Amino acid sequence: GRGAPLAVVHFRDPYRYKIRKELFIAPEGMHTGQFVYCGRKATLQIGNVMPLSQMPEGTIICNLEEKTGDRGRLARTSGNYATVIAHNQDTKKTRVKLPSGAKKVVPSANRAMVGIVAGGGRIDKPILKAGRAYHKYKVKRNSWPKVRGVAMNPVEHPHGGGNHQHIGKASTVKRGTSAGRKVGLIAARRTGRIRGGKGDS
Amino acid sequence: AKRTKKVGIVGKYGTRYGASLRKMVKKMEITQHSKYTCSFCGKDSMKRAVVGIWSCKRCKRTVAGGAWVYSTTAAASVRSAVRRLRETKEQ
Amino acid sequence: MPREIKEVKDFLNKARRSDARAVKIKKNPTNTKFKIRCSRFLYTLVVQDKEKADKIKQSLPPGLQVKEVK
Amino acid sequence: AAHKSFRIKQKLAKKLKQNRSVPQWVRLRTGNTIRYNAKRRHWRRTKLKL
Amino acid sequence: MVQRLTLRRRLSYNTRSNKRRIVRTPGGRLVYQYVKKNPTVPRCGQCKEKLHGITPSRPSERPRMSKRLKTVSRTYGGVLCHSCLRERIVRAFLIEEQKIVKALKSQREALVK
Amino acid sequence: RRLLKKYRDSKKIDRHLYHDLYMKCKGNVFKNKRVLMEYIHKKKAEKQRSK
RNA sequence: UGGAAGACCGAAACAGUUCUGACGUGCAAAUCGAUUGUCAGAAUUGAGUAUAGGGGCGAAAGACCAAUCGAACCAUCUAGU
RNA sequence: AAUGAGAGCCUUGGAGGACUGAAGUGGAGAAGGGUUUCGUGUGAACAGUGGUUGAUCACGAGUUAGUCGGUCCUAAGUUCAAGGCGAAAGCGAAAAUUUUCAAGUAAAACAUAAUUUUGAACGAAAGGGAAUACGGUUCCAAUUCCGUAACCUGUUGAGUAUCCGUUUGUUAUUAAAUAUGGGCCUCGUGCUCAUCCUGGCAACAGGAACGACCAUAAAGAAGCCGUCGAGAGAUAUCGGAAGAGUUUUCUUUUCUGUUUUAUAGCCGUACUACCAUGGAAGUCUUUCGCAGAGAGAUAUGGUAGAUGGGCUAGAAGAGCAUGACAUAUACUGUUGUGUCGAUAUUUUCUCCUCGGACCUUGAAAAUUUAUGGUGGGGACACGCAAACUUCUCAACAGGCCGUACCAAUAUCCGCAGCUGGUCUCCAAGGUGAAGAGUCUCUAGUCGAUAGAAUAAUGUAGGUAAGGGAAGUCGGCAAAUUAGAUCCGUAACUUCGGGAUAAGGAUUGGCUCUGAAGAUUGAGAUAGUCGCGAUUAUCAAUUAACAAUCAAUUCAGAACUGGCACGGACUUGGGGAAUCCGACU
RNA sequence: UGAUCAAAGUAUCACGAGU
RNA sequence: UGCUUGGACUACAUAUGGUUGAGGGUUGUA
Repeated sequence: GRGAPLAVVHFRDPYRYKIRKELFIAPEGMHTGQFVYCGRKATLQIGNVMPLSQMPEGTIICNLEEKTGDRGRLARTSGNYATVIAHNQDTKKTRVKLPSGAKKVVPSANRAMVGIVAGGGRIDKPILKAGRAYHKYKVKRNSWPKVRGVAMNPVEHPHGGGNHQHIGKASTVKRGTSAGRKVGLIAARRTGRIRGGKGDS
Repeated sequence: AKRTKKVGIVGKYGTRYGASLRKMVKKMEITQHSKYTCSFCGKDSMKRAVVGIWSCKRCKRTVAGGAWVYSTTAAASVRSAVRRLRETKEQ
Repeated sequence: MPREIKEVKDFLNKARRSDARAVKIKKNPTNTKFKIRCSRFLYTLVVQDKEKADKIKQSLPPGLQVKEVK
Repeated sequence: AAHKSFRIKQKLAKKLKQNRSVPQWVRLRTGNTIRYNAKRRHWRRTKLKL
Repeated sequence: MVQRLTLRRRLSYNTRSNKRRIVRTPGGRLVYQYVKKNPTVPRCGQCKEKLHGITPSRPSERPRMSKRLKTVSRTYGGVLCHSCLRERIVRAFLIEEQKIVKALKSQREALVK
Repeated sequence: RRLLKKYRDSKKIDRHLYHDLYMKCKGNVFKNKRVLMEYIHKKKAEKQRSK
């Protein structure tokens, strides 16, 4: 239920004389047996993890911490990557572009693995059978093949109902409309075909 | 016999699931199951174990890769880019 | 009676043991076998010769009880 | 069941004792209401059930 | 026909710990006995290529067995893969050897500054 | 293939020839038992004439 | 040669298409016959186990939740009016 | 036939028609039942009928385990001690915070000194899993009683490198000497070294030959389908110890009978993996299926799992099977014989080596072991030794709870001995593609209240000239069609299908013939001893070389019958359009 | 693609006991 | 010691007494 494979990477524990193995998120070009070096004083090599001050801008990173020591919140799933866009010298921040095209500013102490997370493009295969859609879901959780609430009855959904055939009100519903009126297009700024040049400025 | 000119591998899916979808399948199911050159053994003995993981039958060096392809198009560019920035920072 | 003793000399060593209160002797027209009960291996020597079998009956130590299955 | 837990076996065992027809000399007592053992549990008439 | 077969165990089901091999029992009665899963060879586990000289037993039968049967006498009897043990002596040797070459080069460079 | 196997030890045909023949076991042209040796002997014979 | 597929014919299996058949104070508070769908997988299912009432669950019929569901059952308010 | 008051069933033999038809109405178990099991007595009530008999009614008996389950363990998941919150209870709560709530030492000096953060537990009689077999025995019980033989765990005793440098013995040789070293002194038993195993190049071999302690790995540990390799039991079939049956005729025929345990020792393949030799090109080796080879193939020589089988111990001319003898006989004793092949089918399973499929990639925990490392102790050679020894044998102990039978048209749940529902294990012959249907054998039934009539009307099953859907809401019901092999095969199409399109041919029996496999052997010559025996040589021979053994497949040809030929059974009517949802 | 625990070292004092 | 049987004990919250403790809370002797 994670499309991206993980690496079991085993280290010395510098505190007790024992091997402690931790699960990192496997970047492409991470072959078993490559030495990975996790550090401030690290060479920029795939999959070394380095605090973001150390990597020159336009380096791509995976597994990036939003707060230093929060163990790598971002870019965990297949082919997503953040790019270091540069730095704000005052209050030691490295600014990144998130895989949403959203740009966010993060402290430079934040560690990130130089990488593009393996089995990407997981998306490319269309499917063909809904047996495989079932098989995907039964690993993950009970994400039901989505029964249309129109098809139902008005007790069951506010959208179902009908001699004829409707939602009957804009499926576009407020943020403030309070649960369970959030059947649909929850605060749609614009609805109807996205025309054009998508990518944030 | 070249039994089927058009379908090749997508003849498993036969009549079901519309021709345009079946053309897309043909490329991907060729790239997966295909023996790739292992950079670490120089032998073409690398086959797809599972979705993102390619194990070389000999040397047993198991490499992380793209889901259908050992090297995804993004990756090649990715790896060259980081490498080039590495040179300028050092000297 | 799980353990086989092919060799006469070893069977006799087991005859003078702290254990082996009981022996069974059977003279069979198929195969004449000398059985010694130590409770969990009972050991058996099969003397195939039959001439050797008549003489091997004593060398059995006398303090040991023998069942003379005819 | 078929191999009954010990607690069950004790309860059933007591129940087997109950299934006996009253000694007929007890029926002859002065102000003896007891004609019969009448709580005779015959297994396919009255279970124990539930 | 001949002689049909009865479950000695109350575990009726074809479940993994219930497998039955057919045995001509001496009275000719032909009755089933219950067979334990055939033990899978302990693996050489850095490349899982099945340990020579090391007995396959259901794990809790390796203290009901002699200590010598579980063992190949040299360093990394079970743990490492024989062929892979030549590799792993070599690997360690080289990492250590060429580090000394690096260390000697740095020492000389410091003096000669 | 087993016919070729026996022949390999005796030594009648060269290893080279056996390979070509072994690949022709698979892929029909040696249809019966009877076809295979008639071909072997013709191959041998054609080589004897050239030699 | 090989042996893929929520493939097809059809058993075990599951379901219940049509006869608007038998039965319909029956064997049965849903059975029986004929006929028939499907049967290697979004299959069939047991045990353990979770979800409980204006709630759940629902491949969604307002269906089902112990012969009971357009809001279970049980007691009480309640000999309610 | 027997018995009784009465007997179609139910009481029952013998007999006789059949039934289910080994995917069971059989033989076991779980879930369930709760005395229902079984003997005896046996009447009324009950068995919608009778009923002497029963799952009834009355009276007794019966379910014995260290090794099978429960137990133990964890899973999904749960019970709950918290800081809290609640009206409290409790939390349709997993809250989980709680000095060190934590696990801890065969450890001592200076915060003793290392590490280590929900305590706790329950939760599967199908998951995981300490360890039992065979025969006999009850009315009713057995992997359980008994007999006999094992196996595990805990614990307890003995043994398991060592006898040397040296030497008693021997003038020496030599031997005890597992293997001892070096030097001195005329010499020495004088100085004196070791001894927590050995061998193999390796793959790795073995009976033991430092658990104190750390880390690390493996086992436990896992879907589905397909095929291969190998086995067990069933099956097919021949001979030969036996019996039975048929025997008008024919039949060495038909049926049946020929068995081998846990456990241990040795052997140990197909397969695979690995090692040594060696260096392949002219691609080789090779699978059914294409996997490997300068990451070392082929080949040659080995090694290893004990995978599967063999032979022995087990096994008292055992036990047990078969046919006889003794005693009317029982009980019991005695007499032989228990054996030789062939095959792949699996109307079955197990196990090995593999692969297909996947936006599925196919448990966890207890538990067990392995290896590296750091202590220490044992560190005398006249050699004593020892060794949680995760050794080899023997001693003792192993508690707690369950165990009958039923598992279904009569022991379950439905008011019921109710055509209902209710999970699985077990696998005979023939036909055949089938674990199909059908018949049969074994096992189990023959109870479904019956007899006589066998009306109508039914129900359930069929047939019907000639016409052939005119019927009807509507081809509904019914029929045609069906398997196989061969020939032929459209519209349309997403090129995969449509397709078994349509449309045609043919199918028995008997008698021949061909094709399709396995294995060694011949042939020719020479020497020796009396065609026989012993020894030596060589490649061709080679498509069945020939010979023999195997076991059926696919094809072709006659003869032949009254069109009889998928003869039972199995088993699509077809085509042309339209509406609708893509599809399962 | 591999292993790290037992502070060795160095320095200063203790430099006691037994023979 | 081993093996085996019987009795009595071993919940939690909490007060007090008991003694061990403890914190760069904080005081003092040095």
